[PDB]
Amino acid sequence: IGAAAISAVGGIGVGWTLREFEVVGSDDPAEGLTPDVLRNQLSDSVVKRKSNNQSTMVDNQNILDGVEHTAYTEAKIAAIEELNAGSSESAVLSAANSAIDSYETTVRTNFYKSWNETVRELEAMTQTVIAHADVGLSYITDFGDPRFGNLASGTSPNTLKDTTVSMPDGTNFTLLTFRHNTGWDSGNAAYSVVEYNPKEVVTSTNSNTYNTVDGTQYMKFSEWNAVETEMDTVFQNVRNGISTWVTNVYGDVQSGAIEISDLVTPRERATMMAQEEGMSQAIADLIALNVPVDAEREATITIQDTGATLPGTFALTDSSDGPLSAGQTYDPSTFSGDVYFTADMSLVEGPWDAINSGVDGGTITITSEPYEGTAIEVTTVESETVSVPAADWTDNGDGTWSYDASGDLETTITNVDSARFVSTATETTYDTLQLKGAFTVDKLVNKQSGEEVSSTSFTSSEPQTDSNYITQDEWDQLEQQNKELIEKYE
Repeated sequence: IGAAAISAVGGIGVGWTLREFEVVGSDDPAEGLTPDVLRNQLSDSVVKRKSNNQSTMVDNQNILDGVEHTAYTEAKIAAIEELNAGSSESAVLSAANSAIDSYETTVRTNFYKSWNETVRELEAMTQTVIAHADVGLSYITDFGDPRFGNLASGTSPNTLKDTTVSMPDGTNFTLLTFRHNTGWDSGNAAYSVVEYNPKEVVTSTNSNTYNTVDGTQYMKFSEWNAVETEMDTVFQNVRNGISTWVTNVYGDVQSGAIEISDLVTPRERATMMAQEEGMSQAIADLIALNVPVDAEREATITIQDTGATLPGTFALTDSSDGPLSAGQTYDPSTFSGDVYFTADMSLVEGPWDAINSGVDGGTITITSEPYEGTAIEVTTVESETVSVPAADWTDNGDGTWSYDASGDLETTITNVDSARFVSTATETTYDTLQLKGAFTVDKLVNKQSGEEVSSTSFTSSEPQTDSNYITQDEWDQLEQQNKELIEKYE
């Protein structure tokens, strides 16, 4: 339940399941700061971190079956090479599991790296509050009972404990276990201590396994552990599945029957699209994870509550979420899987009806919060227009925002005729959103004929199982179906 400010979770965020992913760093506030400003900057950092974690690790749960697909592709190729060489069953499984080892290490390391950064940032934010001393710890570290009365001066209530994780490739990774203690002795009614990480909750006494900063709940164990337990399931299924696969394939599949030595895997295809521009990375990644996508059509969508309209291509994690027909309204909260929408964000536009009629001494007033990355284009009754980007709207704290257009308008005492919001993007900027709120499909444009079609048709390659990809045709179709999907977005 994110914002763009379209009901959807924006800036996805899925390459961490296919490549080494670099974490987003912390923002350090200035020494000479006001408590009101420090509190706003800390709240903004928490919102940004939560939004980043949602769009990457936390909210892409239904694409983890694609990780299983990627892991099967990679392990089976490694096994086929060994089978063709007339190797022992142990050597065949060794090559397949070494492929899973390296793939799991990358996915797990990326996931734990982003937790470590979240948890390191909180400690950096805590240290700032301790140093500024005009802001209380209860503002930045609230885990249920934020009473820091018995905590020593210059001491953090947090402890980042080093926890060794045994990576499948034989290496060790340092996962940071977050411990928080308000400072009271065991025996006091106020005693509050929490200790957890994405893997487990060590202790929770008069505590929440999530932090609350300016009404925002983040570092949720339930959210982080959900991805952790799903990751465990996926790599257990691949290893058990590849064992069953090799046991049933060893000896009967002739050495030389399948030749995949020069195969370009959907994973390899998407990683080459990262170093060479040509399409947005997330839809290339969603294709590599074998998520059903609609490449042939172009949907003009309109968000019910917002009023924003957008042209773009769909993606469903579950194709059984039925066809998305034009003229119909859909609520993604009812759906079995997730809806992804890839659109050119420079084309975001909609009507802004939450505006006061009067333009008094050049001042324009709006009755709703302006959306980030958009400008409200206000047209007066004298047929003059002023473009006001969200950052220029001054908050009155009355539930109203105002802007002084005395320097922009010729007639400063007038009335608003109409107002609309449009994107502030200078160029075509592609983005992949996970639609969370109700949307209506206005029209479906079939490329490159421009025809108006009634419904959508999603496509994906054959899902990998513990018994398939035995024939060369299954493998030939995998490379062919994938390379023509990438071509359709180029």
